[PDB]
Amino acid sequence: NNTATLCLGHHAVANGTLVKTITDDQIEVTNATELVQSISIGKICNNSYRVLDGRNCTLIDAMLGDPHCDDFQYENWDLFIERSSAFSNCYPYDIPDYASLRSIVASSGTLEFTAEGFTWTGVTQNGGSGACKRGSADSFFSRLNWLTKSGNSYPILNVTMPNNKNFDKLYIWGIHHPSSNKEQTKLYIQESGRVTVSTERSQQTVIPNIGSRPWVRGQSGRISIYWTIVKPGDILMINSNGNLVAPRGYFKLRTGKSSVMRSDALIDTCVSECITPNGSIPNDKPFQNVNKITYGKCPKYIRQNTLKLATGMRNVPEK
Amino acid sequence: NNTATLCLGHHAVANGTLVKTITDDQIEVTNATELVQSISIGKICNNSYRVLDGRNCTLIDAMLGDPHCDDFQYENWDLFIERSSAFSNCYPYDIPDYASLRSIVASSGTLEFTAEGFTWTGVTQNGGSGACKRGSADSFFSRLNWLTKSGNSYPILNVTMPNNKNFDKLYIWGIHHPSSNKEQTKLYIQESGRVTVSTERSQQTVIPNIGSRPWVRGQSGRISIYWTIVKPGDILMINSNGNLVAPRGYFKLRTGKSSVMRSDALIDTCVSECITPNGSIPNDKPFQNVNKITYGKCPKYIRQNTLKLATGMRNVPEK
Amino acid sequence: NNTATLCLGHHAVANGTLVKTITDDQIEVTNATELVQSISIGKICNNSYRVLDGRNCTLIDAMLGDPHCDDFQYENWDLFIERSSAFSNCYPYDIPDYASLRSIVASSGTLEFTAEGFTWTGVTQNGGSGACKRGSADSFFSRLNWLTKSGNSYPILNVTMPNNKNFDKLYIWGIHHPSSNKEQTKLYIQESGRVTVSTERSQQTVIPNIGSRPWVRGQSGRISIYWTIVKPGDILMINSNGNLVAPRGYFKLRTGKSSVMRSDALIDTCVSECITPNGSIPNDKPFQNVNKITYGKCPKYIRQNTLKLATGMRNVPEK
Amino acid sequence: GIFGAIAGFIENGWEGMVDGWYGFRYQNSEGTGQAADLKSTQAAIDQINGKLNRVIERTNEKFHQIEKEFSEVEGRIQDLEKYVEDTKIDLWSYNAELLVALENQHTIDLTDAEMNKLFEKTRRQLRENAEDMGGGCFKIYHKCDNACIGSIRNGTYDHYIYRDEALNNRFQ
Amino acid sequence: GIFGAIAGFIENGWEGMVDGWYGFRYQNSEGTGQAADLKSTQAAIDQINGKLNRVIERTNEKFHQIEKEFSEVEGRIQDLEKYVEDTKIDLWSYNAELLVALENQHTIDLTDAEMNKLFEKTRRQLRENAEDMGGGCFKIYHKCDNACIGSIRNGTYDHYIYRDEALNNRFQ
Amino acid sequence: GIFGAIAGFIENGWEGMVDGWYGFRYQNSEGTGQAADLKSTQAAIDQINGKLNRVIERTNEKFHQIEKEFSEVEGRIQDLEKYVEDTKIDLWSYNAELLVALENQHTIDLTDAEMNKLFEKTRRQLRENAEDMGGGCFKIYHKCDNACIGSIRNGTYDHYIYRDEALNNRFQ
Ligand SMILES: CC(=O)N[C@@H]1[C@@H](O)[C@H](O[C@@H]2O[C@H](CO)[C@H](O)[C@H](O[C@]3(C(=O)O)C[C@H](O)[C@@H](NC(C)=O)[C@H]([C@H](O)[C@H](O)CO)O3)[C@H]2O)[C@@H](CO)O[C@H]1O
Repeated sequence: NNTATLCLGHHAVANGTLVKTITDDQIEVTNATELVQSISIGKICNNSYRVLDGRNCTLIDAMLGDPHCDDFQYENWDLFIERSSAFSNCYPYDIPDYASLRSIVASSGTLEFTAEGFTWTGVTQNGGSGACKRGSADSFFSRLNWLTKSGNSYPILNVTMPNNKNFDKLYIWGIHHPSSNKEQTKLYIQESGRVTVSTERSQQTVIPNIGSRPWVRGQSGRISIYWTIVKPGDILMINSNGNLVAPRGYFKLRTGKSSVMRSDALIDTCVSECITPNGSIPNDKPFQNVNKITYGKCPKYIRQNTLKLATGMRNVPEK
Repeated sequence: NNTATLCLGHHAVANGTLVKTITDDQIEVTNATELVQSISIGKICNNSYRVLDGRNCTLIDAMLGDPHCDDFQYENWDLFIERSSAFSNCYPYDIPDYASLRSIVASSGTLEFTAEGFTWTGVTQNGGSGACKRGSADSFFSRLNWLTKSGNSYPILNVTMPNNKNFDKLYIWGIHHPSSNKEQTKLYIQESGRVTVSTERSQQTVIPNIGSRPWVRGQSGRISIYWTIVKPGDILMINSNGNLVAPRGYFKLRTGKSSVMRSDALIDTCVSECITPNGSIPNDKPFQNVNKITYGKCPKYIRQNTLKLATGMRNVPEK
Repeated sequence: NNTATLCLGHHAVANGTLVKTITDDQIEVTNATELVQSISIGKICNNSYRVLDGRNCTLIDAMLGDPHCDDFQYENWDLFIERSSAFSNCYPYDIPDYASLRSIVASSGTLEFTAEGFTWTGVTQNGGSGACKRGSADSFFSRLNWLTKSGNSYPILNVTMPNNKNFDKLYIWGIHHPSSNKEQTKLYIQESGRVTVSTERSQQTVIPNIGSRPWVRGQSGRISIYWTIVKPGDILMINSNGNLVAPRGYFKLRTGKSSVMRSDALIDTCVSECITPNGSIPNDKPFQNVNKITYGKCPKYIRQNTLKLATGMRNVPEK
Repeated sequence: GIFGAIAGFIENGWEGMVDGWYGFRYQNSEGTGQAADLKSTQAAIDQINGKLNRVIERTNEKFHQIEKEFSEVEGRIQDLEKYVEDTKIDLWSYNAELLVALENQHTIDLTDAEMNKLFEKTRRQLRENAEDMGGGCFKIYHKCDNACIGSIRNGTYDHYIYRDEALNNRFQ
Repeated sequence: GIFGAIAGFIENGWEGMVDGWYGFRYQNSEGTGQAADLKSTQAAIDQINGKLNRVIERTNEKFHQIEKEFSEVEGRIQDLEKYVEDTKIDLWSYNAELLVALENQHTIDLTDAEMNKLFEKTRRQLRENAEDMGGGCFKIYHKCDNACIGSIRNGTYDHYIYRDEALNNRFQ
Repeated sequence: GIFGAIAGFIENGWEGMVDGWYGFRYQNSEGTGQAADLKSTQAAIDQINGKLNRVIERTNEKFHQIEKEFSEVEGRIQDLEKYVEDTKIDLWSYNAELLVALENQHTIDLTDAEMNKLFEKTRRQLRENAEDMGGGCFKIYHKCDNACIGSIRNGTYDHYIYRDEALNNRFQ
């Protein structure tokens, strides 16, 4: 004996997985790993971030101060969850550029409220309504204040509230729209209503509109909600002669990392640093096909439901 | 012979083609194929998609119902072509947020019109003008309805149109702007004009303006075009007291695959699944430099007008 | 000797540089080069481009013609530099859609002013104020013209300034907001003032508002600034019965390569084709981490502060 | 792959071989055998571990983003908000597809190479004591038991010892 | 080429070769001839057609989008609509350029590798019956008529048959 | 690299070599010398300059863009402006990070392949007058002075001249 035979080679596996390459569309390798997060947990986790269940309240209803949203008067959040089963159980209201106001409150990430004693001379405060019951008796949005004529006349109101603080003050206010012509002179005396909120930088003048609207829990009127931000040093000034929905104070704006999301998912105890409308997902992968709406330390959404990254050589089994 | 020579090698060609790589800015290869679709047919194709030529009508002129756009009363499209050679031959008008209405009508991709019998009490209908001749005699937009005083007084109108259909109704309406103060009290009796369209979720109130505008085929006035979408279950409600340009009915909205495109090209019989302002192009290549505006199954636009992909080895001929 | 050894090798170094790869995160090569421009000169080079320091004037202050911005009446620029230490020393004004006007002027790249003769019958021109001194005596925005009643009455003015020129004219105009009800009848006689600019392709009607604003250098009133572009052939028309801030003429629009930049950077003599808010940077590296705001032939901004590019083989020294 | 070792000049893989990614199969005086090579295996595993750690290093921490779903139809600005999110996703989708295409095409190549390297590293050891049969198989022309083949695995085969014997058996 | 075969140790290609991409030219007792290989030619054309199917015919379907051309100047939001479209065109243009670059650089490498694989394939057949002249050419040290070449072309050349003749011609 | 020459069968580089990227070393009847190989060094540095010219061939001129910083809080359209920019940055950040990774990987590959190309070129010249010692070293079996070594460096070594002596020294 005086010979040998040394041969070389590589391993193989029975079940090789398929992957995509520059050349071959479907090629089989010994192993792979998924880079697209396709599945989810099914419920939102709330140990990583402070998730606040919005319940039947929307972000703007809770902001205004709706009778059934008295729980969210001073509470704050990292993420707010608006439910599709949400209602507004107070006066019928609309907001031009609704989303802007919604976004500002969401980005702020809080609803704390510092009240301020305005000088309301010659008018009556705490104006209520039957279509906004705070328990049972008539009421109104807690952060707002419905003013009406005090006795025989309505004086041209004039108040100022200087910002001596070192942050952006957010005053929420509005204007009222009576149902009929008798009602303008009844509640507010003055024939032509008007409101003029103005800073040193800008102005906002609004005019009411007397006319019937659809039936909303016993009312054919409206209240157009507006808002005004005031910077450090800058001064607030309101100048109205009727139909003024006055502010009780201001919200504290902060440059935070807070947001809002429309979801109907369950929010139970667990840890997961990404959140989608279908609950939390693991952020170990770089990509995902769960949902385009994301919050927190999340992977990037893509159209594909799977992408296989080969983690082993080309499989070529025996015959 | 007790020997033999064996030389290996590769093929070559005289007229090669240059390509770009990671290293070489220009290197010659045996073969290449074009990835940039730089050329075009010069005419839009019409067998793949229903392409509808607007001609002298714009999308909104045909929508409103301009005398010269009686052809496009009930027609629908996949891609509507607005010509540069196009005019408005009716009452002088304008639209706040013109592009939004043009976009919603284009995405709707239809102009079928279901009329509705509104209860107009104390006002005359079917108002017309000399600047909007329908054949010969005076007329107006076919989907709008000019309301004026009937005799001695103009009453405060108050109609209601409930949506019992299960889709989004689009009511097109507007307001009239008289040229003079005499014309306000002449045509509409009431001194101050006003219009208030209001659904359950929102409210739109508009005020007219008495003043002289430029001379547009006789008329020194204007009509601002508005619109209001009404969801299933919601109810429509107008509250006016003069200057009301009433809606005849509603258009039928739908989430389709339709759009609108500005083009002065010829639409001749051919087949292609990609349309541009220049015409149709073949979508076999993945890129194109013809036009950034595209519609259908098209290749993406890029700044490059040519990209030679290598379909062969490096070319190196004989001496 | 009857034999010969013949070894092959490659060079190595004592202080190699680390880089990232597809496999290795920190692999050491002989030599690598930076691709992310991190440092800046600390000043804007104003030879590569005509850079104009606004100084204490904002681009809109100089446009209107603020007393302390008389230097910038005919001056043009490639890059206008707004400063943080800039003020508005004239009448208290605001602009709805402010940034839009700021963009149009900055993009045009010129404040050259061609004046025109308007027939202002029955009113007085060159109205001024104490909060806008031009040396000492009362003055106003040089390109605007404050009109008030002549003697006993304010006639309903109505002027036409046709565009016989072959370019886009940009007229600047506005509306005055008095502080009190006396002032409306004092200055403008007519009780309800109004301004109605209207081209052939659009209309812009505005209404003033009588009310107190904050104390701005004496004045408790406001002036809302507006603008109207007129295309070749199209005619300009104004129609007012009070509160008209008349246009002196028009600015020349042009599709230039100009822009505006907020900066407190020093502007000294040098040459550089990329200008940031931090000063110019060299445009030889493809990426930069100095600022996301840019002007000129600039590298693309990224979040990374350094990305080394191997310009040599793997380094392996002797033991 | 491109080097033509895996699924190239080597016929196929070995499912028997479970303790490594690469190795030898021999026939000698003390019967036949199989041995997985640890160095070349470990190398290829490190490169693929390196890829994983690079792709699975970071996921960006985002907070308040734009509205991507809507109830009502607004018109102008809602279309732009859709178009940004539509364009954003299309670009990342392509970035994901291209990445996984490049990576895997590179993965098959570096693994193919590590076969071709081990084959050559073994040719270079044997010198003129062994010829190349074909299909990744050497014909050694001398008596090499499991200790000798052991020196061929570890990288300590001294061809001088067996040279005279092997050069005799090749050319007689 | 990164393997150094095409435009490397092979001086140049043959314009006369019109029956394939790679091939053999030979001199022998029966004269001189040329023939193109079909296997190594096929492999290269399969990898190129593989790329060409991936890039081609995945054009996406897009319907209603934002406006990208404007008559009047609107300021704030118009600039954004242009900017988003500007951002889209730049990123896709980059991607297109990067794709084309990587594909072409890989196209030259796989066509280069194939040439090199066909060479080592031939060496392996010839065992100790032929030396490496240079220029990718082989000196076969025995009489090799067209039948002997035909066998080499089809991968059925048996070196044992011609060993004793060749091995003697190489060493005397 | 992937070719396993640099940081491979060539155990380490040469800090002594200061006049080239790849070169030779030797020992013979006229002492012991070192000598760079320029053609390989020139092939290496041309490609790297190619990459660096391709990366540095354009910086897109850009003028009036959207506002990327704000003072007040506006709401809807301000988010979209921040989002469009934030999206744009992330995508370029990726494009920059991948480019670096791919390019650097290719750099270590093409530098390695050139090291190997030179080795196979030098082998091919020697023919049967030298055997691979391993470590990236040959052993020539005849007296090869600097005149002899010089012919190899300049690609002009005739094996026939030294065949008999070497072929006799290898097998006796
Ligand atoms: C506390 C007190 O006693 N105050 C009054 C004080 O109001 C008043 O001062 C004048 O007030 C009027 C408004 O009624 C103007 O505001 C005056 O400002 C001037 C100015 O800017 O210099 C005069 C100028 O001629 C005016 N120009 C025009 C075209 O009207 C402007 C203009 O009216 C307004 O400013 C715009 O709102 O104002 C201001 O001096 C004085 C004099 O009545 O008496 C004090 O007792």
